[PDB]
Amino acid sequence: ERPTFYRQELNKTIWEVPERYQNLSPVGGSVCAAFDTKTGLRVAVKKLSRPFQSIIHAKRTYRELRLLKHMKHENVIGLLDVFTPARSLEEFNDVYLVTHLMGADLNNKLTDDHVQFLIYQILRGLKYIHSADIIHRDLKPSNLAVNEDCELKILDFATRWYRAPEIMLNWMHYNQTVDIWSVGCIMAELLTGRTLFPGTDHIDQLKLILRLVGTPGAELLKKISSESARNYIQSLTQMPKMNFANVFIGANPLAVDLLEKMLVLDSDKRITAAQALAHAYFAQYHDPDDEPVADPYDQSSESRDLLIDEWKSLTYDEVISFVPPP
Ligand SMILES: CCCCCCCCO[C@@H]1O[C@H](CO)[C@@H](O)[C@H](O)[C@H]1O
Repeated sequence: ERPTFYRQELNKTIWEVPERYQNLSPVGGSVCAAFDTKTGLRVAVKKLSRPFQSIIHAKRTYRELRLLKHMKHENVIGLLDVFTPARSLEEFNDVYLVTHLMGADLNNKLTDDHVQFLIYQILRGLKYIHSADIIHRDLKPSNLAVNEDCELKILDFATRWYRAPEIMLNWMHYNQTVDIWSVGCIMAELLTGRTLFPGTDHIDQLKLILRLVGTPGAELLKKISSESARNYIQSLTQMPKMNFANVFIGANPLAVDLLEKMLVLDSDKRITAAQALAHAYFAQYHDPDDEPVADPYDQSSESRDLLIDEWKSLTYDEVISFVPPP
């Protein structure tokens, strides 16, 4: 056991990886494309930079590695391998992560069947992520990778065009439907070929949002504990909710309807990922017996305040116990 490792120097640093990984080419922690000779796959190898430099780096390293090991779903980035050239904990300084080399992202105008398929897969991945009690919080085209056949994976990996309004108001307390807002913005752009809310700053962005969805109703105003937020919102010229048919001219009426259900100011009234999958817009793709869920991901490992060496040992344990996908 223990692969044989070989050394080389790429993009201003050294890389010790198993022989199975060949033809490393920087596309960049730093990243190289590689060919995995065992599986016949092209892969992304990430060498973490400075993984244990401080308590906070070490804790982040542990958290990222645990999260990637927990994610086991077709529409979510997964961990193909993790390794270290270290033979023991005492030698343990470097961590390398291996994932599917994804060809493109959604930043790289579509037919309706195609828009349907991409948003379907986003929602299928998001159902899974949300079922693990994880909120992504930064869904945007650059965090959505696609291959040849339009098969999509949500990436972990700034523009604020996809951000839910509550995040820009620094609400804290976020519901998982922050991500549904993002999906609505992404879907809108796939339909029209333009950014739905291209604000030049946070305030401009919120003016664009209000113009579409209209100013908060009394029902939402009842849920705002911030006195100054309330005072400001009341001072606004009441604007009505635009009719979405007139913004998304010619779009599939079912798409427009789903957009109306995602792009709601009140996060409590947004459709969930699981609900959205059953929307008639996705009739050709939806299968309730093939939209799997995750076990709850334990994030407590995260309110803890430990020593560097403790985070490092906990990370080492996670490297050693890794089992590659069968
Ligand atoms: C001027 C623009 C106002 C933005 C209004 C955002 C309302 C967001 O929705 C809210 O978000 C919270 C966090 O999940 C919840 O606690 C609330 O129940 C909900 O109303």
